[PDB]
Amino acid sequence: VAVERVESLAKSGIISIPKEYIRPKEELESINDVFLEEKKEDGPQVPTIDLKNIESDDEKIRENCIEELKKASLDWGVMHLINHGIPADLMERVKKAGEEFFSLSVEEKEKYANDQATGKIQGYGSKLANNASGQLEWEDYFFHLAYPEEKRDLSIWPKTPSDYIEATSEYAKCLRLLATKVFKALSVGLGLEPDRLEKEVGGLEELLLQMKINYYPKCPQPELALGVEAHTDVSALTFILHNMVPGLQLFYEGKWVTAKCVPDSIVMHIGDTLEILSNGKYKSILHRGLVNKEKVRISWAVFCEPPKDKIVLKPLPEMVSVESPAKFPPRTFAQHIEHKLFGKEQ
Ligand SMILES: O=C(O)CCC(=O)C(=O)O
Repeated sequence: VAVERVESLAKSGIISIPKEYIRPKEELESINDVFLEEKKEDGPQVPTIDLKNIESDDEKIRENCIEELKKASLDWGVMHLINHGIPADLMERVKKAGEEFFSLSVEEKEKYANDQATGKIQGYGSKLANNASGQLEWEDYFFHLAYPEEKRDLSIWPKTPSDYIEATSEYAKCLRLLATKVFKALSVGLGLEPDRLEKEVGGLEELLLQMKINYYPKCPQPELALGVEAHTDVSALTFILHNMVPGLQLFYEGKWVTAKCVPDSIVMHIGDTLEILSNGKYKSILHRGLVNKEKVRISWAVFCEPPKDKIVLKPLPEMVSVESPAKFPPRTFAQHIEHKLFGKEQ
């Protein structure tokens, strides 16, 4: 098998991108210049949610916060979080370390190569074609479990920069706390006990935090490819950071909306797991990522996922009734993932 990283292809001197990276004709019609799209202020915009009062002593103020979070989650399912409690310097340190790792040569990064054929999903890699089309996305990545700490395999984490492990682990611990805060607010939003949603996804002992650094090299024909294909996250919640280079787009009301870069914010997605549990109330929105020819884009996505086999995911009983039938049948996390593949594969 040949191993070709997009970064390599991006520096091979090609004037035109390979066929496998060009999207089908129908999809190309919706892809425009990300910088032009970013400028547009017409149409629905991704909501910005202020979490400053999420756990305020002032009941009225707190409920307002929770209500805003609930409304955005029920409508968009995606939002820019601000005053989320994660120190700005910590986020800056995480992004710096990520940029430094990817600044290494492809050859250096290959020392961390994952190996899907043997189940070693962690490490440096790129999406392998998984269906008849053979479609590929303009992206390279680094993937690894980040929390709980006892489940980590630190031996595969980048040794360059020297503080990768320190900054990343600190960031993971902080995100785990924020996740608990969001889960409680979302639980209350559904009229459930505060601790319900987090418990349903595994709690502190089984909920996993996976870190995926997405590297999008400059692309010569940016409008013919995608950094990330259109899809929904299967996680319960996803928290994302990026290097202030636009690219994220959301499929809202049948149109592709471009997310604007909000300083010090953290993008948060409601994932399939919460959408299933809430019986469709909280939305796991379809989204994709655009690349460009001017700047390298990098994003840091941490997926908060339930154990893959231990929990059967289905709408919670409180969310189902004769008038509100189940919008999803029961499936474990692993079975849901396979079912979505089965859909595209077929
Ligand atoms: O680059 C981004 O903004 C997010 C990438 C993404 O969709 C993912 O990691 O699932």
